This record gives sequence, C-alpha cells and structure tokens, in this order.
Amino acid sequence: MGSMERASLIQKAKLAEQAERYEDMAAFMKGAVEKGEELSCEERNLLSVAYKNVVGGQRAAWRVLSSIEQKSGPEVREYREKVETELQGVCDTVLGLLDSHLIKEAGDAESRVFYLKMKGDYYRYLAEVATGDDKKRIIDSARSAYQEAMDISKKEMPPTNPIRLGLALNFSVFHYEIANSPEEAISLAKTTFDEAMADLHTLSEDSYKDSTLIMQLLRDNLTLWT
Amino acid sequence: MGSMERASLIQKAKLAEQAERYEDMAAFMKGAVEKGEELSCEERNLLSVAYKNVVGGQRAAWRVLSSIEQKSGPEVREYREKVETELQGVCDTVLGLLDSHLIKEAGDAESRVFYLKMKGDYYRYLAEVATGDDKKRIIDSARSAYQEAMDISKKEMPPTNPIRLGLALNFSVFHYEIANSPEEAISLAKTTFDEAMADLHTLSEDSYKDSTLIMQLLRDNLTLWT
Amino acid sequence: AGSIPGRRS
Amino acid sequence: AGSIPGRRS
Ligand SMILES: *Cc1ccc([N+](=O)[O-])c(OC(=O)Cc2cccc(OC)c2)c1
Ligand SMILES: *Cc1ccc([N+](=O)[O-])c(OC(=O)Cc2cccc(OC)c2)c1
Ligand SMILES: *Cc1ccc([N+](=O)[O-])c(OC(=O)Cc2cccc(OC)c2)c1
Ligand SMILES: *Cc1ccc([N+](=O)[O-])c(OC(=O)Cc2cccc(OC)c2)c1
Ligand SMILES: *Cc1ccc([N+](=O)[O-])c(OC(=O)Cc2cccc(OC)c2)c1
Ligand SMILES: *Cc1ccc([N+](=O)[O-])c(OC(=O)Cc2cccc(OC)c2)c1
Ligand SMILES: [Cl-]
Ligand SMILES: [Cl-]
Repeated sequence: MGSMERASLIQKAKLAEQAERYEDMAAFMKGAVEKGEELSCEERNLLSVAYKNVVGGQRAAWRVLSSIEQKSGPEVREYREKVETELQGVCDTVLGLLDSHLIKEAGDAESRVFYLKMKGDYYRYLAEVATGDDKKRIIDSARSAYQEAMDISKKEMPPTNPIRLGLALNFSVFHYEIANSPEEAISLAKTTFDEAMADLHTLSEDSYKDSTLIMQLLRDNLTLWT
Repeated sequence: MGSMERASLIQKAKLAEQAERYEDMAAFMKGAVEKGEELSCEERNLLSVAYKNVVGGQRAAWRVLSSIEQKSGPEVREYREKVETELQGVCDTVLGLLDSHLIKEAGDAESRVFYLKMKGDYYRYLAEVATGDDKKRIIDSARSAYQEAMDISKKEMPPTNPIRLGLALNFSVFHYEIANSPEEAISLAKTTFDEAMADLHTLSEDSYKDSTLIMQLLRDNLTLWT
Repeated sequence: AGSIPGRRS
Repeated sequence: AGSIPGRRS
C-alpha cells in the first residue's frame, strides 16, 4: 500500500467495511498506519474494527477445529495448526503496528488508552491458543497492557467514557477466561458498572445511549458469571 | 496443494466448511480436482459449495460498491474494479477446472449435468459484471452451457431430480436477470414446477423433501415475477 | 431473484 | 463471556 495516498486508504477502508471485506479493510488501515502519522479517533476505530473482524473469524474457526480435534489421521490437527499460525500472524501484525509506532506517539489519554487496550486484546487472543513455555509470558503481557490502560483511564477519563468502559469489560473477560480469576472479573465488572451508573446524570442523551450500551454488556457478563 | 494426499484434501475441505473457511475449502477442493481423478457426488458438492461461497461474497461486495459508485475521486471505482478483477479470477479458475478436465471425463448424466450447470453459473457471474465487447459472448457461453445441461437432463433424469430442478431454477434466473427474457424465465419455472409436481408420487419421503425444497424456490421466484 | 443458495453441503 | 463486539464502525 506504499504507493496509495493516506486519504485514499482511509476512504477504501470505509468502503471495505460497507462491503464486508474485512481483510481488505485491515490491509488498507495497515497501509494508513504505515504512513507514519498519528490516527484520528475515527481512524483508530477503523483500524480496530478491521482487525477485530479478521481475528474474530480466525478465532471462531480455531474453536470449531479445536473442538473437533478434542473429540478426535493428522488432518484435523494439521488444519487447526494452520489456522492457529495464521491467527498468530495477524495478532503479531497488530502488535507490531502498536509497537512501531502508535503507542509511543500517543500522548492524549483517549489515544493511549485505546492502543493499550488493543495491545491487551491481541495478547489475549494469543493467550487463547497458547500452550508452550510462553503461555505465562503472553498472559503477563496482556495483563500489563490492560493494567497500564486502566491506570491512565482512572486518572484521565470519567467512569462513563466508552473506551474506559470497554477496557474494563475486556479486562474482566481476561480475568475470567484467561487468568483463571473469576472473582477479580466479577469485582471489576460490578465496580465499573456502579461507578458508571453514578455518573450517567452528567451525560447528554446521545452520550447516555453510548455508555448504557456498554454497561449492558457488563451486566450480561455478570448474569452469566453469578 | 500438490504434496497433500487427495483424501487429506477432501477431509480438510469438510473441516473448512464446518469452520466457515470457504477460501480454504475452495483451495483444498481445487487441489483435489488437480489430482486428475473424477469426483464422486459428495466431492462435486464440496467443490460447488466452496466456490459458491467464495464467489457469493465477492458478488455481494461488488453490488455494494457498484451501488455506491452509481450514486457517486477515483477510489470507489478503483476498489470496485479490484473486487471485480478478483471475482473474474475466481470464475476463470472454476471454468478452468471444468475445462481441464472435469467435463470431458464426465460421462454419467448426473456428473455431466452438474458440471455443465456450474459452467453456466460461472459464466453467468462473469456476465453480471461484464460491459465491454465480450458481454454478448459471455452471455452466449452461459446460455450454451445451460442448454446442453437441460438437453441431457430432460433425456436422462426424472423431472424431480434435484440437479435437474436446480439447473432449471438457475437457467430461469439467467433468462430473467441476464438475458432480458422474463417471459422465458416464467415459462421455464412454471413448466419445471408442474412437471415435478406430477412426478412427486414416485418418491420416498426423503426424496420428496429434497425435491419440494427446490420447487419452493421456483415458486418463490414466480411470486416475485408475476 | 433467487438462484440455488448452494452454500451448505 | 462477551468482550466488546467491536465489529462495526
Ligand atoms: C487490497 C489488499 C492488499 C494487500 C493484501 N495483503 O496483505 O496480501 C490484501 O489482503 C486481503 O485483503 C485478503 C486476503 C488475501 C490473501 C489471503 C487471505 O487469507 C484469507 C486474505 C488486500
Ligand atoms: C451481583 C450483580 C451485580 C450486578 C448485576 N447486574 O449489573 O446486572 C448482576 O446480574 C446477575 O448476576 C444475575 C444472575 C443471577 C443468578 C444467576 C445468574 O446466572 C445464570 C445470573 C449481579
Ligand atoms: C490453504 C490454502 C492454500 C492456498 C491458498 N491460495 O490459493 O493462496 C489458500 O487461500 C486461502 O485460503 C485464503 C486467501 C488467501 C489469500 C488471499 C485471499 O483473498 C481474500 C484469500 C489457502
Ligand atoms: C402463474 C403461477 C404459477 C405458479 C406459481 N407458483 O408455483 O407458486 C405462481 O405464484 C405467483 O406468481 C404469485 C403472485 C401473484 C401476484 C403478484 C405476485 O408478485 C408480488 C406474485 C404463479
Ligand atoms: C445445483 C443444485 C441443485 C440442487 C441442490 N440441492 O439439492 O440442494 C444443490 O445442492 C445445494 O443446494 C447445496 C445446499 C444445500 C442447502 C443449503 C445450501 O446453501 C445455503 C446449499 C445444487
Ligand atoms: C474498546 C471499545 C469500547 C467501546 C466501544 N464503543 O463505544 O462501542 C468500542 O467501539 C465499538 O465497539 C465499535 C462497534 C460498535 C457497534 C458494533 C460493533 O460490532 C458489532 C462494533 C470499542
Ligand atoms: Cl502525539
Ligand atoms: Cl468418466
């Protein structure tokens, strides 16, 4: 994508989203990041949507194959491994964009928290498939990224800010599903929900709708976990 | 895929279908065709399902982009052209498998009709995006393939056979959507439906279910067209 | 309108 | 259970 203008890559990412062509969308947004300029809020959202859809399809396929393998010639394991390697490659690509150089240039809380949440998310997806001598280190990398994002969010954003809420939601999923810490997951979701509820009175109608949508996801997890 | 066993490619195509990894499924089934042996009924179905899903996603994206372009810098046209070229490449790959050498080795009516219907279908998808000096020739290629399949099906299969029914359904769509022949589309769907109805009494419960499912699709089109 | 969906073995 | 769906801009 080096020969395409930044603005044209952004426009094509938006068209690829409308066309449900998420691999194309991710390639356009990687090209846009590699121009070297910081991303606006809307551009960060395009980057995250693109890779979430790509890695989401890979994770769903890995889970199907892993289930068949666990019920079970070499073919199911070989194909699960192929999908696993592809998934790992996408997560490494995202992590490499964050490390070269999105996080280090992000100075505002909204951008820095967003990118650190992404870093925690993509290490968490690596942790979902990890088994070898690096599973522990991958889990700690997710935890460290989420914890730095939490520390900034609590100091710099109100408790209803949607990024702060989505960070807390995903960190609680990390505790429940990856770190074997269901009580930490439940405590974080409950405290996050309660502190957001007490700040809703400060919001406009549209901000209220954005925050309460994410609060409902926290409630949905608490219903499954309690 | 040349180094993978035929049976392993077939097994992996079935796993890719379960995982909703249709590009992988199509690549596995292309590898299986390129082993040079004829395909069984179930293997033909795997080949067709794989490519129908790949080309179906491309067609849906092309239609989204074409609609935005018609409402409308060069980016929408450039990206529609990219998707169009990719779609054409998939259709050319399928057509090339049929021509090298699936059709020429297919001597039983079930296999020959199946492959000629595919040939008509993939020329029809080429016709959907064609505009230049070859649109007419592409349309005639679809028509010729469907017509040879129809002639064999009417001589060799009962009017309830699901391949014969699906061929007639798709040829009627060709007449309505590509050939600008809505009256031919309606006549073919009505005659096909009526002749199948009169043959249902010969079928088992399970064959009845297979045939009536496709008859309902003919009825659904007749409801839209009349 | 609808051709054979054809997307599931 | 559910992380942020995050699949639509
Ligand atoms: C438009 C574009 C440029 C570059 C690349 N790329 O990184 O190869 C892409 O990739 C895709 O959009 C889709 C894709 C291509 C090959 C394999 C694959 O695995 C399923 C997806 C697009
Ligand atoms: C403790 C607690 C705080 C907040 C919420 N919430 O914000 O919705 C809940 O919701 C639930 O835990 C509901 C529940 C009750 C019994 C069983 C069960 O699992 C099926 C869920 C809780
Ligand atoms: C397992 C396998 C072998 C070979 C190929 N191939 O033909 O390149 C594939 O392709 C795919 O499954 C998916 C794909 C790869 C690159 C681009 C792309 O465009 C979206 C799809 C698989
Ligand atoms: C002429 C005819 C034969 C068979 C069938 N069928 O097998 O179902 C139909 O169905 C229809 O055409 C129904 C219809 C009637 C009026 C308007 C309309 O379009 C919205 C559809 C017809
Ligand atoms: C060309 C053709 C005619 C008839 C049939 N059939 O009997 O179903 C097929 O095979 C399929 O349609 C495969 C299929 C079955 C259920 C769902 C689905 O995609 C949604 C595809 C082919
Ligand atoms: C990390 C994060 C937290 C909060 C929000 N948000 O406010 O929605 C986002 O952004 C998204 O979730 C994007 C989105 C919106 C609707 C649907 C959807 O996929 C189904 C994604 C991110
Ligand atoms: Cl900065
Ligand atoms: Cl033969």
